[PDB]
Amino acid sequence: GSGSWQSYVDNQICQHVDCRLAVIAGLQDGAVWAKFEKDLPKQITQQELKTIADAIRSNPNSFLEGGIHLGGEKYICIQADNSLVRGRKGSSALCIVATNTCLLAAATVDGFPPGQLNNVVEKLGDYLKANNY
Amino acid sequence: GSWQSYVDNQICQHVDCRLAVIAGLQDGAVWAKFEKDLPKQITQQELKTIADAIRSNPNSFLEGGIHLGGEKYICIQADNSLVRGRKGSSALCIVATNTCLLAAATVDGFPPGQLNNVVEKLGDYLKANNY
Amino acid sequence: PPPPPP
Repeated sequence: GSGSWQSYVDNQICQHVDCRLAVIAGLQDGAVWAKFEKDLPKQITQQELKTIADAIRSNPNSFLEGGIHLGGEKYICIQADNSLVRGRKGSSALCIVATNTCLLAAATVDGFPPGQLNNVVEKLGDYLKANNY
Repeated sequence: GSWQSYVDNQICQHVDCRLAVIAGLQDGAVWAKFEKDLPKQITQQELKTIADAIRSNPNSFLEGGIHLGGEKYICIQADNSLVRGRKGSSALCIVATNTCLLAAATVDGFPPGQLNNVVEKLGDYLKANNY
Repeated sequence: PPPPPP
């Protein structure tokens, strides 16, 4: 009851994987509910999040044209559908999920197992969807 | 949506409520509401009156009662952020943040202090980000 | 504004 989104992101995502970034944002407007970052070239922006939210909801295939832009970095898409987008930049992995109302995204540090990242993000997405979030 | 699930699954799990409502403070637009055997539906008009009163002249609640769902609560505490009332064995707690109005009332005999804690903690969550 | 985490 009444816990902060920042605590939730830090706990549910960032304590479970070695992240370069982690963000929970609103699916309508790309408004950041909470985010954590390590040393990104640029801060994650509302614009970046709105573009992702709009794309995953309207045309996930669109990520094949130009990639996935977050934190001033470009990830090349490896999977795209309405609920799940995955990409890679070098040995860093990105996983993005859409629930009813939010977008969840996290990218790992170079070399961290992508499968762990994906499982954590996707499990948390599922939990949230089951609670109507 | 998410607000209705929050009310049902969180607030109403931790408080035995006769009613709960989350509303916009500026227009009294309902984000989510729950009702258990109220005489009438909670209306935007009821919410707008409360929003206006808690913001402008909270002493107005002593004058005009607190009207929700066709029920009348009698005010026991009033300031700009927090209004409390009673009707029989039922307690009402109302909180205003910058942009939201929160209200819940208990079923007969449920601890008012739990009511107040839950409502007030949700107000705090919102005020933490200036909502 | 979003509700708290479930």
